[PDB]
Amino acid sequence: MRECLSIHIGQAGVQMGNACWELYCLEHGIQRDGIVSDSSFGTFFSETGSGKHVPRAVFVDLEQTVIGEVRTGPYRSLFHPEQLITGKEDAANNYARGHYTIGKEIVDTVMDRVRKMADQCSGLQGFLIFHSFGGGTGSGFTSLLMERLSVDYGKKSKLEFSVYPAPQISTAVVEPYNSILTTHTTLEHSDCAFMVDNEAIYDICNRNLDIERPTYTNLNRLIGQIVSSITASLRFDGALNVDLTEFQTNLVPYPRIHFPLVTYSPIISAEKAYHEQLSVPEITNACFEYSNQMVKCDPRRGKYMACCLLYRGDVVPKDVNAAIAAIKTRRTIQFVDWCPTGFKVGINYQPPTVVPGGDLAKVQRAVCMLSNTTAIAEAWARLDHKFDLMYSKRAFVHWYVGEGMEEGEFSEAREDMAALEKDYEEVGTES
Amino acid sequence: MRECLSIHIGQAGVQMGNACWELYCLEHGIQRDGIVSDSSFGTFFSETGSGKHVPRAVFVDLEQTVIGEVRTGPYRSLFHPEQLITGKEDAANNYARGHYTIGKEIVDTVMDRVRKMADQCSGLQGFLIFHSFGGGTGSGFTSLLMERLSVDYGKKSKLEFSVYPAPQISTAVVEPYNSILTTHTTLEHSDCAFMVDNEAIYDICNRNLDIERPTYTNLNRLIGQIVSSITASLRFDGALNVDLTEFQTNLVPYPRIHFPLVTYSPIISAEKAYHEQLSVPEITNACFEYSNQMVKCDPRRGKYMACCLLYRGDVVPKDVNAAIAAIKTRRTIQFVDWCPTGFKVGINYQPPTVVPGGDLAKVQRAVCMLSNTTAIAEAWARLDHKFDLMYSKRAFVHWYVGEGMEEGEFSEAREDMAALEKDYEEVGTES
Amino acid sequence: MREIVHLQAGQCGNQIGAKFWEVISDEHGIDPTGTYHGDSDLQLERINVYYNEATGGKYVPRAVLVDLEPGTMDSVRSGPFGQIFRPDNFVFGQSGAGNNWAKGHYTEGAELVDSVLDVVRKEAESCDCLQGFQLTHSLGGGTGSGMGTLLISKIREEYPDRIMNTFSVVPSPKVSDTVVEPYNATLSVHQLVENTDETYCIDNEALYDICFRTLKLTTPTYGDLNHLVSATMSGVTTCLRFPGQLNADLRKLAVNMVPFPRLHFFMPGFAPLTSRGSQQYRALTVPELTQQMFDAKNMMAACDPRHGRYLTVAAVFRGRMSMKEVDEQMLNVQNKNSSYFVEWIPNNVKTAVCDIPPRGLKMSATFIGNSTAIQELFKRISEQFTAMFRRKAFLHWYTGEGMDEMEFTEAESNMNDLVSEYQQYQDATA
Amino acid sequence: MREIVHLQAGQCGNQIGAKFWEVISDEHGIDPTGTYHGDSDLQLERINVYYNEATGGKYVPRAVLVDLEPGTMDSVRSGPFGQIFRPDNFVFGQSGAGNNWAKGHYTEGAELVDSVLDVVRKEAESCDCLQGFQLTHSLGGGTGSGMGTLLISKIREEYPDRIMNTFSVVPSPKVSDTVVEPYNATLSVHQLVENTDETYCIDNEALYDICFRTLKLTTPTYGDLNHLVSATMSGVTTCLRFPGQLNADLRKLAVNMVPFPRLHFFMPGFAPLTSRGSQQYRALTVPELTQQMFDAKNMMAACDPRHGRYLTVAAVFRGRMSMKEVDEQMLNVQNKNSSYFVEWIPNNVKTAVCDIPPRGLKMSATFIGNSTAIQELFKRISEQFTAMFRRKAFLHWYTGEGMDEMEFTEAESNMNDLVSEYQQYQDATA
Ligand SMILES: Nc1nc2c(ncn2[C@@H]2O[C@H](COP(=O)(O)OP(=O)(O)OP(=O)(O)O)[C@@H](O)[C@H]2O)c(=O)[nH]1
Ligand SMILES: Nc1nc2c(ncn2[C@@H]2O[C@H](COP(=O)(O)OP(=O)(O)OP(=O)(O)O)[C@@H](O)[C@H]2O)c(=O)[nH]1
Ligand SMILES: Nc1nc2c(ncn2[C@@H]2O[C@H](COP(=O)(O)OP(=O)(O)O)[C@@H](O)[C@H]2O)c(=O)[nH]1
Ligand SMILES: Nc1nc2c(ncn2[C@@H]2O[C@H](COP(=O)(O)OP(=O)(O)O)[C@@H](O)[C@H]2O)c(=O)[nH]1
Ligand SMILES: [Mg+2]
Ligand SMILES: [Mg+2]
Repeated sequence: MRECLSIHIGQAGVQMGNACWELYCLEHGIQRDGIVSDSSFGTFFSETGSGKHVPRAVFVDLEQTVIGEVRTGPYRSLFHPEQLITGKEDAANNYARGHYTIGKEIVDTVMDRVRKMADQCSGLQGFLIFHSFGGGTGSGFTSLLMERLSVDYGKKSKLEFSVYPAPQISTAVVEPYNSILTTHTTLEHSDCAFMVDNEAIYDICNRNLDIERPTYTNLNRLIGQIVSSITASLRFDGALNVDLTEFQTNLVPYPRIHFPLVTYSPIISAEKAYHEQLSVPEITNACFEYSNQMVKCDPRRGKYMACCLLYRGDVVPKDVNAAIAAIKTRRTIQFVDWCPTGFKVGINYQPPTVVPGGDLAKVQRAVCMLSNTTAIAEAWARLDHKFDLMYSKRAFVHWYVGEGMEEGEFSEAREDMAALEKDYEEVGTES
Repeated sequence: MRECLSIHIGQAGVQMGNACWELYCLEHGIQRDGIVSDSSFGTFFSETGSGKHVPRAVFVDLEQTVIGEVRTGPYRSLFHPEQLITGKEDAANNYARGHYTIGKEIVDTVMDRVRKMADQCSGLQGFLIFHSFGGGTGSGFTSLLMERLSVDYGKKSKLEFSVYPAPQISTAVVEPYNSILTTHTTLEHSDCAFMVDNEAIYDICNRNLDIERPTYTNLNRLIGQIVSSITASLRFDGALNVDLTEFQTNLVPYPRIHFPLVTYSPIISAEKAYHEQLSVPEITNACFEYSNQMVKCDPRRGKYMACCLLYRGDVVPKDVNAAIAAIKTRRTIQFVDWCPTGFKVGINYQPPTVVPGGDLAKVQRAVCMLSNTTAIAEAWARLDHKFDLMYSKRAFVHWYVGEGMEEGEFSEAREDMAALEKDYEEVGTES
Repeated sequence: MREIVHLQAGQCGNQIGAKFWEVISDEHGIDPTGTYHGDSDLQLERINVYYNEATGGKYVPRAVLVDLEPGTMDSVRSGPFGQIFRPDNFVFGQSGAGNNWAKGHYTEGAELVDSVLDVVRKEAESCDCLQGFQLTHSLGGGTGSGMGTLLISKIREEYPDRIMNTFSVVPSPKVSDTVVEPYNATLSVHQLVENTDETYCIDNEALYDICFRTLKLTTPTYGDLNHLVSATMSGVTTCLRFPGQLNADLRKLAVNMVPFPRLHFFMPGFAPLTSRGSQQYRALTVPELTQQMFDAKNMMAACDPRHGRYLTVAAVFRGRMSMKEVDEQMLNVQNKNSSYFVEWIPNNVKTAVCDIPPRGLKMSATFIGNSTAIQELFKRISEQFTAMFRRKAFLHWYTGEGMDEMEFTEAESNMNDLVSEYQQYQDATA
Repeated sequence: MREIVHLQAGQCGNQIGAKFWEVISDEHGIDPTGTYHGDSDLQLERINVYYNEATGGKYVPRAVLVDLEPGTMDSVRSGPFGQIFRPDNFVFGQSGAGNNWAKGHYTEGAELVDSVLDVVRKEAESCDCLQGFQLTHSLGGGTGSGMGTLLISKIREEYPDRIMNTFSVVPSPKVSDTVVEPYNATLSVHQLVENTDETYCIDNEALYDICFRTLKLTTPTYGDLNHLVSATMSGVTTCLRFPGQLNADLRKLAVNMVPFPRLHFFMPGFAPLTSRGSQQYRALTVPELTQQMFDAKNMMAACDPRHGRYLTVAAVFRGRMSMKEVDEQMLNVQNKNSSYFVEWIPNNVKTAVCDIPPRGLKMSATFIGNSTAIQELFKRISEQFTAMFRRKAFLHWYTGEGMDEMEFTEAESNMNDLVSEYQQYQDATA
């Protein structure tokens, strides 16, 4: 187990990155100035021959505003200045700009850094990509990087965390175009994508957590724990270690179906923690309830195809088997017929850490679930419906066309998206 | 012997619940803050892995007023915040609201908690349900829970404590509609119901107790001792233990006749205690007198079908047999012919505890009787007479109809009630 | 939390509201500036019922003050508690109604109806769980009867599920304040009889009697009558604002009190009312309060209850209480006054108890009664109505505002039906 | 860094700019002499957006002030912030336009067009990454409508890629300030409809209404109206100047807001606007701001939005915020006002949040709406245009400046197409 490289693209990805790297530093004990006041922090950090550890990340954006905060923020000393790549003019929520016109200018600079980062790795498990599914830079430039990375690093894991457009909440008018276009250009190249919706996490903050005034500092901070659970196996020892490539081997039965949804348990406030045991069954049963999943799509509306329970902390393997056995016998919880075995257990010894000032309570035992469910097809369909509803009248096509993109690309994108919907239908039925 | 779950619904049930749980905590020695400053308190409590014990109860109401007191009361720390389920608008003393319109919105939230409570039980004896027979939430919502619980937990004991409308005292004008409607929807689902009247307990407080200013803090506190006697066998050891399911097997000869009345002895003030021996015969003979039963219906006016004397404290089994033998030879006390054996003795070692500031004296020996007597038919008949007296002119039917209920339901309810009256007539006669 | 929005129309409604908010604010310990200076934490537990909390602890009551002429509302601004209401809620016109229902319902008030709804909707949205609306006005006036009914019809169309109470001052039997009251009252009732869920009929004649003999007040002013009306108004909503052993919100009262939808006219009462001379000589206990509330001499309506029968009765107690005493006394009244209740309802009393008493009193009770004697009140108004309309005494003023004579006969016929319906249920099965 | 250059033409443009730079300079803590005396280091983080830094910490705004007559610009020199602008940027002529579009576009302004471009080009070169241009003027005036459109066409030919915003004051529906506004407006729109990417239509009538009722200002002067216009102007560019959770530059707004290239006319709005009397009685929270911005009573355009539908809407918040509240409130508006948005766009709201609030406010929001109701505004101008041009009411002044009558009909026909295009999309697929 050796390096995994994290690429944070766009305002969403970068703001998630600083939350993630703040979490990484605390777990390994690296101060905010990069000094290490033992042998496992090399996966995400490089020792600068002086006791100073540099994160193995490339922060890319087309606007200086977001990366300027990091340069002037508390973690200014942490990051290598050359890694913080920034553009001149934002993508203006336009996929075409982020991909063709302004994206092409800065793509080479990013690849130059990635190659230098990759060369200093004895082993390179893969790439983590943090981006927003809806947006100019976070969706147009990531498609460029996915295409560029694939040719150079074929058959290396390329994980991505994507902010899928919420079914009901939206913060931009042309998201359906941006989201569908990026899906077309990443389906063939990406290995698997962990989907999270802002609306779903907002609901958790109100019901599970007692925070009545959540902010993106809360969503990103909570989302950071998801990545920590996924990469804990690389960075820590424990029974049933789960490497990075085991995810694509287990959670992706077919090449085009690689969009597992995210779930995390427990998520409880400090006051509400005193009244709960939080045993292995207690946390485990929460992961399979609609009230806790981080995508607003209802899992009960469909069937599962694979799951990976990334247990963490003071947990006992026997209880994991017993709790999992109880889940499989539920009639309400349905697993597709052609997959007799759906669970991919993983256990780690390092408990989750407590971020000072956070809204999450100290838990000596936590579980993170990654599940590939056909219910996510209900999310693509709404995106498809929202697309042709605008494209029929050419709602905003002139902006995209003028940026060096052809109208035919819109037709191809939906046609590829239409097949993806059909694929989930085919896999969800058995004789 | 393992968990029994208590559901407190409505203002009456909740106000009874806080009296009951105040009693439970003192018996086991759990402080008002949930800390346990040994192996038998697990029936009604769950150990929160930290020395803090959470009651195994679900408090449900459609108005925040009553549950708001608990949240701000001394036992705020005791209850799990998620258990204290509360609605927005009260049922307004309307059965239809509590069942159809506002009840349907909050029923799912209650069942979600009950399922989580049930899962953490190695053994689940049954459910205790505290409610008022007359009232909107206490009669409309309980019918929903009874129907919902029955489908999920068939053949599990569902005990209920009901505040039957007093024959003479009444605090609402539409009680006959509310009381008859709930009886129809709980007769098939409920296992047995312990009936108590406010007027009957008021009489005891004046005659037996010397309290000239009783309040609901006195009735509920006294009513709490009834439940403690019923569940002492589960929570304590002693000769002739009486489990929860023995009640339905012994006190219910026919499925539709499951309404035993309540009686408790001794009930004496501190000053009046000094002048009484309070031997086993002294307390036992009191249970069979009209002056002490907690339902104003006169037992002498009918015949008994079963009785369960739940003795408690420093009691000797021989005296129990002798005292019971004396009762059976009384000519005034009549037992139905087809039941040669009517008594179901039960003895426990733990004496009743003294609630500080209470109106009840310290007794080293107490007895609680549950009796299924045909004399209770005199209570249903008055309810039936009070129903058709209003329904003939449609006194208040418009309120119920407008809330998504059909007029035909009123006719069916009385028809089912009419048969119940006939059943008591049939069982009360022998060749 | 359960929330209510208050509407006050006309001189009568506005002046009653002014005293009403003085009483409500005093109980919750609100400074006239809107700041909170109370001593018990239980006052803020349900302060959301009536007050919207603004920045700096300044609690603003969500009351809508409507009057077609600035006069009455202008005095409210300069009053002791004028600076508590939100300025934007003062929806005042310029051309005041000439004490004719037509002008306040069709011509002038119809122009101001849209403006009022804008304020009300903002208040309704400000609530998390709105319960119902309250209207204070007079049936004998022009703006109150006209604008009040126009508001009631509009808001009912927009809030059918919610409740709407109407504390309406009704014309007195002997002495009147306006010549054309019969026309306004009959038309106003025709709107209330089908659009409002409960009404609290009050008349100045009864209130004058209470002060004269029950309170020994030599010089009673509207600063005194409006306090008794406010005291009853506060009692009806005590359970919402404060906890108790047995609670009863607005919906609970309506369901119990109203047997049939059209018979939703009540007559309120209050206790204890004692002069300072007789205060020392009387003991304050539940039995004493029960006798006074059921005393015909204490009713706030001219109609004598003994001339009819009670369909439903509600007594809302406040302060430290004994439930046994409440039940015993209600049992005594039920049996002693055997013939004062219709038999076809086996029990007529709906009780409610609140822990907190009002002002400095240690114990109080508010009486609500759905007596059939109120048919006498409607009977007199119809008799006066037919006396004038028989030869169009003052009809040219109403016809000139757009009304048609056919409306007057429709209102008359509808009013006559109400008396007939009341008389039907005064009979017994046997 | 992203940079903008400001252009102000005519009396209206120059006077709005003067107030605009007072607001902008105050936020960044710039002394009237041009020195920096701010307290927060975050003000200089993006001061390059508007100000060119000169030696000695003297920050010079890169604004080009154009007016064919020295009068208006002369007062700006003597104003409180006159000594901040560069003297060479004051490109003032001598013969002022006689409120005719022809003179300000063909004869007089055409002689001064070359001089203005010299100043603008130097500013554009002074930038490292120019984003777009801003033009403030009035469509009813001569110099603004004439010179403004002449500048727009020229700079567009020289900066096709960049953006150009136009904060244009539009003729009011009821009361006009100039007799020949219809000719100037129709001709001016014919140029803007094809040369500018986004427009912010403002009318004095709406601004007068806001002060009268929404702000309770008894004596509003142009020292007051220009502040509201400036406040909205500052809000649109806040993300460029300061950081935030979700940013939106000028390009981001245009792409989201403009479905079709010719439908780029918007109507702005601002919140909170509260009188000092009503300031105490209102709570400052996200839910309150959302209601006001979508209130038709707060729009800065005469056209009532309820008469039409919204194609796209943008709300740019400022100050400490809660993203959940922003999304919830936008969700409420989306659902509650179901019929106010065209269905063929599934979601119409584009949100943006900035960390720094404006002036002493702790929270603010700027509203931008691409409603189809603005078709009514163009409809009225065309009706007035045809009323005069039908018999050449004032056409000899325009024809004498070199214009041809064929241009008027071309502008009329082009204007008529815009209304037809707007009406087409007000329909629905089903
Ligand atoms: N969870 C979360 N989502 C964010 C955050 N910041 C932005 N987003 C999401 O990003 C979506 C829009 O795309 P952005 O990422 O903001 O835009 P971008 O990636 O910078 O690309 P541009 O169009 O060039 O600005 C919004 O709908 C947000 O939901 C964040 O900090 N946390
Ligand atoms: N013994 C006893 N009875 C009570 C108590 N509280 C209420 N009741 C009885 O409840 C009856 C009316 O029904 P409630 O329980 O009060 O009303 P509810 O259950 O809250 O249902 P709603 O109609 O929605 O208010 C009254 O007649 C009382 O006798 C109590 O604390 N102790
Ligand atoms: N109880 C009470 N009644 C009042 C008061 N002021 C006016 N009234 C009654 O209001 C009636 C007159 O109608 P009014 O409301 O003034 O006309 P309006 O302004 O058009 O609504 C008179 O019959 C009075 O009895 C008051 O302060 N208290
Ligand atoms: N909002 C606003 N509008 C103004 C101001 N000054 C002038 N106007 C408008 O400008 C219009 C007159 O055109 P004007 O710009 O003065 O002519 P120009 O000098 O040739 O461009 C009038 O209709 C006014 O409504 C101002 O300070 N604020
Ligand atoms: Mg961006
Ligand atoms: Mg209740």
